[PDB]
Amino acid sequence: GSIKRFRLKQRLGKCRRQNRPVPHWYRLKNTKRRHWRRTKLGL
Amino acid sequence: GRVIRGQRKGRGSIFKSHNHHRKGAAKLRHLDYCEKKGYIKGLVKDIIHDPGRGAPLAKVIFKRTEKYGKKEELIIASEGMFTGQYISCGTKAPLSVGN
Amino acid sequence: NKKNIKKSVKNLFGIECDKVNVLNTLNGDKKAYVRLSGEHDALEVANKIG
Amino acid sequence: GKAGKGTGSFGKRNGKTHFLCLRCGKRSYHLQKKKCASCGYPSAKKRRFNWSVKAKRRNTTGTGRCRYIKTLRRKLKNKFTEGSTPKPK
Amino acid sequence: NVKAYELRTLKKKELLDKLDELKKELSGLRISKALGNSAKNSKIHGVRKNVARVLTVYNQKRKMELRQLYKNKKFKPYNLRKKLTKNKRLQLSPKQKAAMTLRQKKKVQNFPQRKYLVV
RNA sequence: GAUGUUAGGAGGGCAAAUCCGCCGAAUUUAAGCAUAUAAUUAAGCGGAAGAAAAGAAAAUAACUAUGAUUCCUUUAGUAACG
RNA sequence: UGUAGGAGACCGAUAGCAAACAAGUACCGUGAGGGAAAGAUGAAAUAGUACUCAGGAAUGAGCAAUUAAAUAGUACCUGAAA
RNA sequence: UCUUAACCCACUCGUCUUGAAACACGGACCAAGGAGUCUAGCAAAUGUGCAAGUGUAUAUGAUUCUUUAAACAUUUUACGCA
RNA sequence: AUACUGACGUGCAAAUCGUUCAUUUCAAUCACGUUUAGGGGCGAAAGACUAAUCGAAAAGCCUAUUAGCUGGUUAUUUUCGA
RNA sequence: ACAUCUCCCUAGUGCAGAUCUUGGUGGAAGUAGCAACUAUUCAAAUGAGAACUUUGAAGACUGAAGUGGAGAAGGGUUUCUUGUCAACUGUGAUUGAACAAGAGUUAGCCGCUCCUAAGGGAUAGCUGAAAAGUGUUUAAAGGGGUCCCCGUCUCAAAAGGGAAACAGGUUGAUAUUCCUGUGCCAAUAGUAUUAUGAGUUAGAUGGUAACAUAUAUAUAAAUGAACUCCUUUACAUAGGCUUUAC
RNA sequence: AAUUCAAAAAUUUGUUUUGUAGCAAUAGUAAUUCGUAAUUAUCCGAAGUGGUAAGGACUAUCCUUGAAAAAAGGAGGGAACGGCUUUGUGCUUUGCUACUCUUAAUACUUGUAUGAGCGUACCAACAACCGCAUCAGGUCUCCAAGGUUAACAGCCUCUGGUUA
RNA sequence: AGCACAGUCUUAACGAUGGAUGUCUUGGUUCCUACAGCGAUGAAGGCCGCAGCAAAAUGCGAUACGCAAUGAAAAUUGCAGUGACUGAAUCAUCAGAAUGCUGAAUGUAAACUACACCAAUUCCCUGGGAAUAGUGGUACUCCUACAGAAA
Repeated sequence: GSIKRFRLKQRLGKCRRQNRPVPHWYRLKNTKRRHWRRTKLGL
Repeated sequence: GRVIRGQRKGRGSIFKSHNHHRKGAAKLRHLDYCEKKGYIKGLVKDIIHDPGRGAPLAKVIFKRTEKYGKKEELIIASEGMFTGQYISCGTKAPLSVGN
Repeated sequence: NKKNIKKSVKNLFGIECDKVNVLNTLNGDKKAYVRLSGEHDALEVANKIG
Repeated sequence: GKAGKGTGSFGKRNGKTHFLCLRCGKRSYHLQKKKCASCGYPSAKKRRFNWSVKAKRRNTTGTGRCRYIKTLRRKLKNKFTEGSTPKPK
Repeated sequence: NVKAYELRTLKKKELLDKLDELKKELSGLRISKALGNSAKNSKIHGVRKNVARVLTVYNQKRKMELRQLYKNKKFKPYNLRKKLTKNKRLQLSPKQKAAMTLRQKKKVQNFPQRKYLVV
């Protein structure tokens, strides 16, 4: 919707933040990854 | 079997009375000294309809017997009574319609 | 909250604030638009802070 | 007709009947009667049962952070007197 | 970069002033980071750990000062009393637990259990 | 008996393997099933401890008598119930 | 049971704790809940594929090249059958 | 050894079934997994020790204490069965 | 949702498509909020409906329930054999 | 790393089958099939490569009961710019709701926020082993006046009630929200000054009446307690008629 | 309305001139030039149809009569009532006349004396939802152009959208 | 620069496909031994955070992949930085100090960062000077004490 409650909005942001792929320099020293369309957050 | 149709009607779920537009209960002016020892005269200000029953309800005003000013009750209306009629209540009240 | 930002900005920089608008971003950070008063002119003060 | 019990009727789903739940974080706070399926929320008690072994193991002590219990461990073995320090170098 | 023991001697005003100064520096490092600069990005870690050290010294100093004020008195604030277990706190004092009725005391005094040997 | 943001304190919840109170089935067995059986079990609900409960004779014996409680070995698949 | 030790005529990755791996995770369910798969280069990657040639690019080839071994090339042990 | 030939012979296995090559059922293929066990109590058989006895129970005792959570030991009416 | 027993019927869909058709100011339709829960609810009553689940919902446990019945039930040689 | 046949202890010990389990794999097979929704063509650009990327030109369709604007539930960064093509985008694909890198959501006035309704959850009791079931049923219970008077608490509307905002402009992506203009609404403490008008030498006038009257930078100001009595808030359906706006 | 002139009262009626009534043209839009931002010119005289929406006044219908409060307002009532100075115990008697209201501004003290927090992207299905998915399914509300016409039907057209 | 029919079937060698087999094993397992309760002094649990470059897992809590102190003790490194010549870098120990919002959750609430009421509150300086709308308190039941109200 247009509207949200603040906890819900913050959580949606948290999930979005969680998605972000593994940092490229780290690999020089993933398996779990939300994709929006076919894999709903549900919460 | 299962619970029969008659039994279900009682059980306090959906079959509760259709409250919403009812105007409040019809019950006479409660007993006191002023009525018991005499008469009190009141004013019928209005006759109003009721979604539950065929009889109309009668809006009756008294003036309070121990405090200043007017207090309103709801009496059930006798036939042939009218708005602006004086209604009298009590031991000494005269035999006349709607007293 | 807006009041705290306005006080804070005046303490931290030479800025005086005409109106402060705020919003909560998706990322979890607050974004405050602080509209400057004509008491000073933003460009120099901005240049000094960065 | 065209609202039919299978696919037509599945289309008509709108409005979750559970939300987040403060005490569980598991999306099972039933909105209409204000109550959590997975903890009973306004009730004080947790809402365990002995029938669900699986439910107990997926939310028992030691699954979580253990923010005070962890710190207390080792204390028994050391048995230091309270508020004391080791003597300086 | 600075180390705890050098801090511990210092007056409280000076200690607080130093903390405020480090905070301002830390803010400056962040402002640099927010801009396109990369150059001093490593230095912020040092400053922050130093900030933490300064805070630890001041809080500890206050705690000692507060305990020193609330010597004796039988009525410290709850926080400064023992942080032993709830089960321990509820429990009897050993002195109380030990104590015994006078006749029992008389009995123990008269007939103590004793050490003895045999042929 | 009320009343008090009066002064000092306490209880609530989590955790259960062992532990203590309740409350309480049925699948089952009987080649069916109704009493019995499953079982003073499972589920339900309350409460503790490093162990708990029990405990200092309104006991057993019928002997040359024993002698708080618990547990083991046993009596014993017996007396007995059905 | 929780936690810490010690063990074994126990299992050996389709087994054994469901779970040797970022497992009560991913994933599914309105929900109570249900609930996985997936270990192995080499002695050493502080040996992880330089260089040339053909390619738009993937890639390929080499008179070129790490290794004892690359038909060990990151699908990395062995490598059966269909 | 394998390979085709050639003469002669030769029906889908498993399966329940009086009687299956069956117009009975199960089997597309392959790989790995995959089913008469363990305890209790009883019996006979047979082995083994002792023999009107037998078993050393629980337990105690030991310069027994990696193995050993086993072995060893048991002052001239305990109990089982006989 | 009547008829075409039309299209599709390894669908465009675990009930869809075309044409035909019934319904439109009221015993009218919709939204959202709200109420009632499993031998229970609800039913202008079909044993209908209660999230693709209904002559007794869904979930887990008692529970590896139970089955005089079906299927399966794994190397060789040798001897006697219903 | 492996044996043990010298002897012998020990076992989750030997498979073709269980519509077995699990994992893999064929013939069927380059087949069934990729059929709704009127339909596309020419030239140019980009690029390794264009029937389905972009641009122009045609031809067409949707046809204000719209594939147009807005919005609700649900989704949740899907938005935008810049990259860009491992996989996906059931044909192709330089496209893209995919992937990568950054970026974006600004309110006293629009909402929520406040009120109560169908109702919910609690307090007093009382039951009940408890869990719970009930909601004033034996209440010393929450507020208002200044010792008197009212009197369950609390949640329940993003479409009921409801203090106040509009126009133009502006960005890659927001705007009744930013910018410019213009307003409006709500607060606006005590004390002292000032200025604004009233009334007074403790409360104005007019009007026969229905009723009217403060135009001060501002219509500010027209004594009033307890206690009362109203009203607005605030309401169905049908049918026509009429007025204004677009 | 302001203004003008003519006829008035110790401040009116008649006639003229203005202003898109202020907001308002500086803002929009269609044009027109010159730089390569700047100017100029335009922006208004009559009327009909009745498609929408609101209102008004109503009439009829009902064995159906069509929420509540928060909040606000009005009235009845008549409690309370100069200021300053002062003897005596808020009260009493003496002496004096600029006082009581009320907006707005200002200054000073009083915690820092004006506007809290939260929502605001985008889709809303044609690919962003649900239906195991880019699924011919299902999913709430407002806006409603021209011709034909009883017609918000059906046919074709403009705005806008598309040519998948 | 010639020759082979094709298909179908079978055979062998060399391959693909696949992950069985064998070999491992920082895991499981069972038994034995040992201790063994946390909480209004705010737990378990959940959220929300926190890194120079940082997603999860891990760790930790606005001092935030760690602070102090003690014992080891020279490096730590993917880049960047920071370090010795021993309270500096790294571990381990872990008692001091610190421990967001919640959650029994306890001021009223709850799909709310909504709402009360009473204290204004805090720091520095040796009795003063500064800050800040910030910070505390205020559940239900009970017990001992006390209080002023009633018989």
